[PDB]
Amino acid sequence: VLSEGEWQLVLHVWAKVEADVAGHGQDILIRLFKSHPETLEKFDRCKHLKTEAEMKASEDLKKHGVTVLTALGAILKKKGHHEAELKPLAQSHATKHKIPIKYLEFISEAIIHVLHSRHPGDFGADAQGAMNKALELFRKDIAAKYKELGYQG
Ligand code: HEM
Repeated sequence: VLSEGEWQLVLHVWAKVEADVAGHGQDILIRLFKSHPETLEKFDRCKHLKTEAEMKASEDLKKHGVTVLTALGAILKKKGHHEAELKPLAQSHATKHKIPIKYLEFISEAIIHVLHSRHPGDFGADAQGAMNKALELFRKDIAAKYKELGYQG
């Protein structure tokens, strides 16, 4: 359980993300794909991309960054009361996309990296620790639902 103050730090920096969801989503996915290229294999429409400029020009990558950040922002705004939001996401990521928890760790790392890079004044130690706790809670809860669905990833 995060404190109310921790949730407010999470949501304060998330408002900054919402000023340009697509640009943030591009930076986060490009960071993920650069730092962990095996993750790029999961995206059929993006897996041929080679350079940073190609990734920034990609309409498919830009759309998918928005898909991810829209779902995650709704989850964060539930302040841990996210079972109904995780249920469809666990469903598809366990049984169709087959996204192991370690890949969710990689993308959480990329999110933290981009938020620190773009919003350092709203992402000091207090806010980083809160965001870390929020993403850890997301990964804990979705791992439990993965297993309920028969997926040990
Ligand atoms: C914060 C973590 C994530 C969130 C909130 C998220 C959210 C979503 C949403 C809402 C969709 C579309 C609906 C669906 O299929 O469930 C989606 C699709 C997908 N996700 Fe995730 N995702 C996350 C992490 C990841 C990661 C780390 C990977 C792979 C490394 C991944 C792989 C995919 C793939 C392959 C699709 C299908 C894309 C397509 O064919 O259009 N997801 N994700």
